[PDB]
Amino acid sequence: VTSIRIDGVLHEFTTVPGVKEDVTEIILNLKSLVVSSEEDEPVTMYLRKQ
Amino acid sequence: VNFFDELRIGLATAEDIRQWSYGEVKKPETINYRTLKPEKDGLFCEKIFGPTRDWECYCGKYKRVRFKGIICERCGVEVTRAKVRRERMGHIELAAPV
Amino acid sequence: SNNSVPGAPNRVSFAKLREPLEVPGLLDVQTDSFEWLIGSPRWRESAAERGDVNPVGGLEEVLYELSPIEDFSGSMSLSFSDPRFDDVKAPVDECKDKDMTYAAPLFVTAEFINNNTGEIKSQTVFMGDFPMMTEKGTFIINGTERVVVSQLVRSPGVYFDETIDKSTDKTLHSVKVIPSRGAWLEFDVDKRDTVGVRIDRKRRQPVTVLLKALGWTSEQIVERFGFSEIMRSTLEKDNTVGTDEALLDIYRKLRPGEPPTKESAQTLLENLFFKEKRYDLARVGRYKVNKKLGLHVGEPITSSTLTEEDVVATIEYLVRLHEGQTTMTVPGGVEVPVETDDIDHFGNRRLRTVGELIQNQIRVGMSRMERVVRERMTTQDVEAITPQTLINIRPVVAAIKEFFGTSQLSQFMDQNNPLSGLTHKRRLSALGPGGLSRERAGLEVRDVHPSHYGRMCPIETPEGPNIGLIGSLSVYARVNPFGFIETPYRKVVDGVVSDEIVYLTADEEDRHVVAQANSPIDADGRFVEPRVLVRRKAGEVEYVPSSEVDYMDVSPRQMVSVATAMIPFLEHDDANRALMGANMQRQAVPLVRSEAPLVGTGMELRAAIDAGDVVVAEESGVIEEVSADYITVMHDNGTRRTYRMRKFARSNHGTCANQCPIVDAGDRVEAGQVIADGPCTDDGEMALGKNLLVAIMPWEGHNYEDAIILSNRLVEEDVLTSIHIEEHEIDARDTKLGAEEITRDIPNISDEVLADLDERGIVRIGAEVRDGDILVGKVTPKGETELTPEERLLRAIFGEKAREVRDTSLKVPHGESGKVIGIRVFSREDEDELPAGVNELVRVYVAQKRKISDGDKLAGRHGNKGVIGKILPVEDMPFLADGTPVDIILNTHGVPRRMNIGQILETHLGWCAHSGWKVDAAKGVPDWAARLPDELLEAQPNAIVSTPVFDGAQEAELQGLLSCTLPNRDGDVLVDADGKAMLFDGRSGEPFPYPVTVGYMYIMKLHHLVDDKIHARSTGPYSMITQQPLGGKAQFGGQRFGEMECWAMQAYGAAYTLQELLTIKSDDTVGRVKVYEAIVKGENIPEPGIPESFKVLLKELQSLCLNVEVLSSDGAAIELRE
Amino acid sequence: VQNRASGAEIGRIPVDSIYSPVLKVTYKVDATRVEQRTDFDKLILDVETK
Amino acid sequence: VVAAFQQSGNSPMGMVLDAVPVIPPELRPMVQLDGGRFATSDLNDLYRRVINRNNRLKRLIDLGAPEIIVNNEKRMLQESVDALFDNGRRGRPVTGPGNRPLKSLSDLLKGKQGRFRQNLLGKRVDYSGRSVIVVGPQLKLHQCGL
Ligand SMILES: [Zn+2]
Repeated sequence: VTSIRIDGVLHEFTTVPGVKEDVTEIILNLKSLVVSSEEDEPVTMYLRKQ
Repeated sequence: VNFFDELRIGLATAEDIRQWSYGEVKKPETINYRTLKPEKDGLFCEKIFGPTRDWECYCGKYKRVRFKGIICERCGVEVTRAKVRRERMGHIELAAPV
Repeated sequence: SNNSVPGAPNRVSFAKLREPLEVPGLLDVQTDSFEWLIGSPRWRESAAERGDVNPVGGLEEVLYELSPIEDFSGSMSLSFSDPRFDDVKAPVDECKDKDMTYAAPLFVTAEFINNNTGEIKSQTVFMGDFPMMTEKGTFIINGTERVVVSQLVRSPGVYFDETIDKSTDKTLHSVKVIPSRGAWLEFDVDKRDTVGVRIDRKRRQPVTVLLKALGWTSEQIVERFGFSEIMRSTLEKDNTVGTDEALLDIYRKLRPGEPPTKESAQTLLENLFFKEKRYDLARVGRYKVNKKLGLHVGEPITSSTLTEEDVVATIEYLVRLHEGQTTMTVPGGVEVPVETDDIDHFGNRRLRTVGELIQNQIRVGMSRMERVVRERMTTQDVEAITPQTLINIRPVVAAIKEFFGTSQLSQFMDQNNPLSGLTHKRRLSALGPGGLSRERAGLEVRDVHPSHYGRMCPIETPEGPNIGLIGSLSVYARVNPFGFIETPYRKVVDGVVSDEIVYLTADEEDRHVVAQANSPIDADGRFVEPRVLVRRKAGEVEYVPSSEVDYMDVSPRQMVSVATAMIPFLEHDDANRALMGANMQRQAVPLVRSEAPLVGTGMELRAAIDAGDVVVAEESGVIEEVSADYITVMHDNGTRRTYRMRKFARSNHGTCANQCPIVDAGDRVEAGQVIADGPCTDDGEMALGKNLLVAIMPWEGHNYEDAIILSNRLVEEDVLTSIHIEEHEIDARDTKLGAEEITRDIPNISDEVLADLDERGIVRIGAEVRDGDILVGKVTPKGETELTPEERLLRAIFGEKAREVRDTSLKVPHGESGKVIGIRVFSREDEDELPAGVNELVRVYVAQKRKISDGDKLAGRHGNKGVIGKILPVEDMPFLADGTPVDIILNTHGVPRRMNIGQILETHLGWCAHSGWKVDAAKGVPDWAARLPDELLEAQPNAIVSTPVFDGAQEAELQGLLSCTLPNRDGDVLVDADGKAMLFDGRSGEPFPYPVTVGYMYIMKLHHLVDDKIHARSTGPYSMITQQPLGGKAQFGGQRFGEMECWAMQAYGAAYTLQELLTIKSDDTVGRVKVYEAIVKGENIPEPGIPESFKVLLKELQSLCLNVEVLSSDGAAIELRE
Repeated sequence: VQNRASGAEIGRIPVDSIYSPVLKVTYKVDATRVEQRTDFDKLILDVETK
Repeated sequence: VVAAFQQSGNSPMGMVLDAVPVIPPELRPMVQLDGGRFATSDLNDLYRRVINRNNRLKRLIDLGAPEIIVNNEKRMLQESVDALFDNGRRGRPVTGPGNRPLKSLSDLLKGKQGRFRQNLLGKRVDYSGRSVIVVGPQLKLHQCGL
């Protein structure tokens, strides 16, 4: 990963309602994600839950 | 710095002091309370020491850099750099020798 | 087991079972003092439990002392009593946010009495807003958290100094009676064996003068001093006998030039020496004098000044001591020892806490108010006066407002981490108002006195010039009501140890015998060895049979501060390095995600839970809704509570104060259990740094002389990244030419610069900034002409505006960067309180996530500081046989010199903790496992352990542990019996010829970061007064060129360089522009001009009428006009 | 921070990246050193990835 | 003294003044703060004190004043100028509110805070920088990192 966008937020140093962990820990956890790709262009993925 | 191979000190006479200064000071007040500007013939008078703002006079006739070294007629100030306010001096004519 | 805090992680510990009592409330020093000041009912019931009687608070004390108020006539009388407080105005959080103090109103019922009329009038009076200490012991003033530190002051009383004559070599004894307030009065003895008295630092006249001024006769004086002939020889040289003679002589001596009278000298002497109006000791003074002279031990404290019996007793004491008497009993008293009084003995140094300081300020304020009321009492008529017109609360409020705002004992709280605040609250300072200055202090008032054991920690102290003056209170010390410092002790009757705990002061510890706590004891409660080690008076320590030991200490850690109690293996380190080790935990930096240390000392749990920065559940219940902003818990009875948690709030030193929950929904919790850890805390334990795999070996010169090599893994996994938040403040005031206004239309600035602002004129939240970028747009009118009030009022009626502006916006200072996270806007028209003269005030917060790099400073716990030298790639670091590269490489030439050998021990233990151990129990427990508690026989991998100071892990136990460690996942043991391992060089490939020491170590990150030190300047702003470049870093300034560099440059024979560094770079107003143009165009650098300093000197000289001119070489005159 | 210079929308949060998949690598050498022309080294290389 | 006076060449008239010079304004700044209080140098106070009495004497000479009062005012003017050149040289020094000893002209040179020392030894220069040092062992003896 190289960049993320979160709806309803503007910068990292803050939180979002309804989540036990603020944005900093979300980034910290997402860092150790393991993803394999072969396209030579910046590809995009989505993640939503309720 | 140049060639000041000597530097001599000496007593200054009244004629020398009258030669140095660029006008006498007659008003004891320092600066106008409300106008926030110095008063003429006062301790910060622009006629003696010089212009508070670069290339201007009190009335503002010659406000432009085009002129240099000339003195306005209505207010009688010399249009040069504001730096000269760090150089020119006044003097006081005593009425009884001290 | 031993843990008292519910739910805390288990931490197996090496110890001998010790539990007479647990560590007291660590903040009672700052709390109970104020509680006594306001007289809260909790203090009252605590005093009733303690056994004392007549509960009176500080305010009640000062008010009863002040009452009553009368004029000279005595016709009218006034009095105050019964002060009361109310509920606070607002909670703490909005007090921080709205920049309003935390105060509560103060009321007093006041009554005025007139005797002639016989009438009284009583009503309630408001007397200002008294500041109130929060739950954590820190006052709040104007939105900043301030703390008041205790003070150490010489106790009022009588001191018996001894001196030895230079020639006659006789033992003279002088006395001094230092009062709380009044005039000095003391007795002197000279080599002539004459006894004299000095009053108010006057000359010497015999004490016979005082004895006769008392009205006594010669026969009575003979009878009182019939055992001493020195007193008789002194009275022989008397001038005259007669009470009037003594009175008149004293009156003439004290006040020359004044009329003599029979009836006058008596009045003024009584006023000066026995009247509460002018001369007065304190409660402590009377207590000390009663203790010393042993008169009326059971007498309750009624008076607070001298008595004739006191002077007679001290005269007898002096004369007995001068002739070497041993034991003395004043008639009607009890037998007390006779000895000189040590100046710095801790039985004579008194700790005035916050309560006494605030009371002193209150007394001064009400003294001023009483002066005012006495002046205005006579002026106005009797029948048309009410107390409302008599009392002006101005001086009292002014005093209590000024003391907090200016006095050198109201300091900003240090909020680097919880430990910093906790240690700052308990500090004892010997400086400050009313005390000795920095230059008054000598070498006698700095070194440790033997009576500090258990009261003031002897290891913790600033290493700068304030060394010795500033100390820290010990762990178990508590303060007695008078101001002395008590310590606990155990009661030992006859070789039997009881669990009763008795608190003792300095003198009682002096008069008894005490033993160490680590002396072996039997489980039944008896000593084993006949001869035990015992400390006695004057610091002597010796062996003594067990049949007479009075008291035994409580715990081995009785003498250490809180800060030094968190250093493992403290007894293995030198005192000098332990000081630096204790003075660096107060400088750590909270990281993004913290980790608990592998080897702690158990004190950190209590330290964190009493620091107050971790939210602790008040009443038991279960968790209903848990969210990152708040936690909701329902009590047992059904009531609900919601705790809010501060997120990304600025601390005082720029770090971040963040809190996160640890509990989850549906989790039963018990009252007192931590639920939301603050900063520098993991699972409710004080965590300040990380656990790094370290190796001890020199390495190709990158860690020469206290450097440290780090692996790039730390930068990768952000193991050591922190967060720093700066604040910027702008404010628009009302000028006399109009009014400044926050606007988006800056004069003649291209829109690309003004892209990131909104319509209001404030940077949008979340836009990254850089130096030289506009944060808040502001415009100030240009001084073309003063606006007449007529036109200004005409345009203000219709609310008009004109176009006369110049830009004075706010830009990011040279060096800063980051992202804007919060904007606070205050306006006067929105009913918000502001300082006078301003309208809008804007605070913008910029946050930046720093990393680790070169120049940053690291440190272990044992004072082995260092700087980062190189951050190697991950594959360059030496790796173990398994293949895990080490995280950091130390140097070994620095251990034996400093003698901080303790770290080595810790390192070994760290590995034993990391991989876990399993001691073999076959054929019973080994010899070295005999004393080891069974909790530590087996341990899982990375299981934490403890090691209390002056106790805990022994060398044999550690050696045994190192040989019984578990293999890794591949059935291999990486380290050997000695503790070393076989590394592989990763840069070349060949294994190292010899094994190397490797282990785990707890490493912090000090707050001396490089990015706030690096700084450069080629040409920027110049000062407008001196024509020299500005100073500091935020002003884009240049570097000072001190005179020592001038000498060093003259030494080389360098001339052109010195002249250039002094002329065209600094203050040649014409030369600098010329040199810039020449450089940017490529021509030769022109010759230097002449500095402005010289022209200033010439003008100053000519203004004194001294014709100074500069001649040429031949003699022709020159002028420097242009 | 090598990705923040793009000057994209205010919502994008730059995030670090660890492109390397390899987790741990080590080796051993078995030396046949009996004094003859029969001296050789056998290299055993152990690799683990993500 | 007398041989020096004769040989050097100097009119002793320098010992008596009839025209007291006035230092430029920039060396006696008068700065208005945002708090409404005018940071005022003491030199302005001394100059004002002299000029008041000089003008009063000028007014009293042409009104035919009696001898005693003009003598008193001449004495006062002399004392005022003496305070101007060097405060505290005689008797009770002139002091402002708060018992502050005023800074005279001679206090611009005399003392450690004078011009001859304080501003002449020590300067702030351009083209400079500052940073933390760190040991680097791959350099030759005449190189430094930057
Ligand atoms: Zn003009």
